[PDB]
Amino acid sequence: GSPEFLGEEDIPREPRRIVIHRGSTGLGFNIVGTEDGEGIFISFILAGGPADLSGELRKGDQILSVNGVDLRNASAEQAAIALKNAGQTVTIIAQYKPEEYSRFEANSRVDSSGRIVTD
Amino acid sequence: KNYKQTSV
Repeated sequence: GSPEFLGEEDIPREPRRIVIHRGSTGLGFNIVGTEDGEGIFISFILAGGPADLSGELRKGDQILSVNGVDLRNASAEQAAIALKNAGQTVTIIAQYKPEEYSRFEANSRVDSSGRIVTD
Repeated sequence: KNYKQTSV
């Protein structure tokens, strides 16, 4: 009864809508960017936090928008403000961009399935 | 580095 592993299946690269309900607590993830504004990316999702409990965001996602506010060209500081001030219901449009993300983290690369690997 | 990381 040979198993069927998720881990080979390609990670979808189209934009997705994620709605997180977090009341008045943190969203539970970290973003990375530059003050240049070349994309804002998720670097880390906290185990058990609202973003984790959504189950639909991952390290390497680019945050395209929050509550209709375009963040494709945001600074990290101003993106954080937007997220922290987004209210109890947070509607994120995200898009998986592991190649771009992998430039941030040491000894990281993307494998054949699109997964981020760190050596 | 240009780079900035923050928790939200």
